[PDB]
Amino acid sequence: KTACPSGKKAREIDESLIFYKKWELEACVDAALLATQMDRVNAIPFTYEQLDVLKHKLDELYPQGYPESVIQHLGYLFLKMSPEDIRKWNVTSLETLKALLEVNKGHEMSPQVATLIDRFVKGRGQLDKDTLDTLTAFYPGYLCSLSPEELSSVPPSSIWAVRPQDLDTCDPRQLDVLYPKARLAFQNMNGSEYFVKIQSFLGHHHHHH
Repeated sequence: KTACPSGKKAREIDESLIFYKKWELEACVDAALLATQMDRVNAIPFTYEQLDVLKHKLDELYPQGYPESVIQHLGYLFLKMSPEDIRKWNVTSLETLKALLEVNKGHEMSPQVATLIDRFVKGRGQLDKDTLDTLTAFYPGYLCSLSPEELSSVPPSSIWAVRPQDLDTCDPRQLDVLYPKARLAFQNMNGSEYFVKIQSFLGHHHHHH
């Protein structure tokens, strides 16, 4: 079937659409309307197949990848994305990253979230302070999951996002990379605070009994 029943053409994304059959959603809901009103989808308890119809509509409308104007409102529909879907995204806002990471809370990192994080950080050109705040907030061992080579390109400003417990899983090679960056970043600290906060970057426990 390829024709919307009379009077069923959707002019809004609203609760009435939950009663539509799958083919009715396909024939009656325009993809541009859906994309424009993604901020209303997650409050509407569509079934899995209904949401699959909507996701396919977005895929059809955006073969080159959803725009961030839609991504920022995907919500739990993020869990229906494939890694390939996410590789096309250009995500620049940290509010979008926080919104997407919130719906994955309580679970291990999936390939989808890994792709999302990797593409976001590469798009910013570096791991900046606020991004590291967010990533650590959702994944405490993110910083020390990076190799020394990866850590070497982290700007010292981002050290201000590094909390002492974040360094527990780091080894002396990673800490050899991070400690000089921390020396530079804490230039403007008061002496007492500097002495306290610098210690975790030395990882003394790795070197004595």
